[PDB]
This record gives sequence, structure tokens and C-alpha cells, in this order.
Amino acid sequence: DNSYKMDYPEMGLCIIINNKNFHKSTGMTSRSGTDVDAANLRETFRNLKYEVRNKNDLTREEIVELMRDVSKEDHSKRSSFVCVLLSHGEAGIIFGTNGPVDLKKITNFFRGDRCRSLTGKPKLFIIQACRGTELDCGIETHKIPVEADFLYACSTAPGYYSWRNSKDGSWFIQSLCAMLKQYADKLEFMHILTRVNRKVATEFESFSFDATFHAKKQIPCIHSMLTKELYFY
Amino acid sequence: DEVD
Repeated sequence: DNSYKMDYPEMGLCIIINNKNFHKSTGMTSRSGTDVDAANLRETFRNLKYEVRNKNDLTREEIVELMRDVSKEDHSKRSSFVCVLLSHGEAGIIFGTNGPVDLKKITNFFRGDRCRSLTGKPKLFIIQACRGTELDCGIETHKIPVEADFLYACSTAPGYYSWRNSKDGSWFIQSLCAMLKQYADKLEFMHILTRVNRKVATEFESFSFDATFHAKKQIPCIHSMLTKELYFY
Repeated sequence: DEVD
């Protein structure tokens, strides 16, 4: 009773939205390296027995429509739901290719009262996107709530930029996949994410010719409203 | 290294 039931016939869907190229009019830069993240995530969640669906370069309208449609599927035979968003962002917002989408709008589709086949099951939103423009300079060493059973695994602290390497992928996603590969058969998900926090915090530091952006650090943030422990086995 |  302390752990979510994860032996339904299917582990569940893993929806990966990978936004790399943005409409010129938005002025948003292309996100080099994001394809490496999307491929890593696809393989990682495949190995965890999720039904993975990759979507690329979605407009704000397409993001909302996809989320709505997925929330209206019958998830009765599924243990959980995973959504991964890879894009530009700011506080409370993820970008479609042509403009912003409110994160609250997306997640609301899956509220305990609005997606009944996911009520009581873990709904995980994994987000690689900026949450603002701060840089971390570091320091040298009956009923249930409708908001219950959500977890947001955010790549960076509220208010901060999030870092992505154009060759290797994002610091957060490369770390998340590595920790899942190593520990999904051994550790509870919060402990896996804590190891991701440590990996991102200790092993990465930005390199830039621009002093403003050089030698900067990142800490992801786990936002949990889960009510049980989550094991992938 | 780039920011999102």
C-alpha cells in the first residue's frame, strides 16, 4: 500500500514532445542537441516498457490538441503516464514552435477529476526548458485531491535558465537517462531523481567565450505531489 | 553549451 500499483497490463504512455525548430517570427533559436535527448529518452523509456510516442516541432495548437486527445484515451489498463517536454520556456510556460503554452493548461487535462482512468496513478511530467533568465554562478567546494499524484521533474530551479549542449544533449536529460538506465531496477524514483540532481550539480559547468555565460551551474528541481513510492519494476 |  506504500507503493503505486505498477503491474497493470501496460506501464503506460510516454509522450515525448521535441521542439527543435521555431517559427522565424518568434525569434526563438534552434535547439541543437535536442534530438540526442529525444533519442535517449525514447530508448530509456522503451527499456522501462513504456509505449513511447515521439512528436517533433509541434505548434502551440498541436501541443494542446495532442494533450487533450491523450487525456481522453482509456488508460484503465495502464499503470502510469509520462510526458516529456523539450523546448524553450519561461516561468510556467513551454513553447510551441509558434508561441507559448501554459503548463497548467496541459497538466489540467490529467487532473484526477478530468482523466478518470488515471485517477490514483502517477502522472509524471519531465521538462527540459528554461524557467527564467537567472544564472547560477555556483560556489567552490472518500475523495483524493485533483492535484494529487503529479510529479514534475524540472531540469532547473525556478527562475533559472536550463543548459543544453549542442553535441551531447541537455545536462538534465543526459543525466536522467543515465540514472534511469543504472538504477531503475534498484531505486525508488525520488532517489533516482536525487541522483540526477547530484549528477547535474556536480559534473556539469558551462563553458563560454562570453563571461556572462561562462562557468555557470545548474540544479534540477523535483516537485512532487505523489502519494506513494514509484518503482519501475 | 547553450541556454533554452
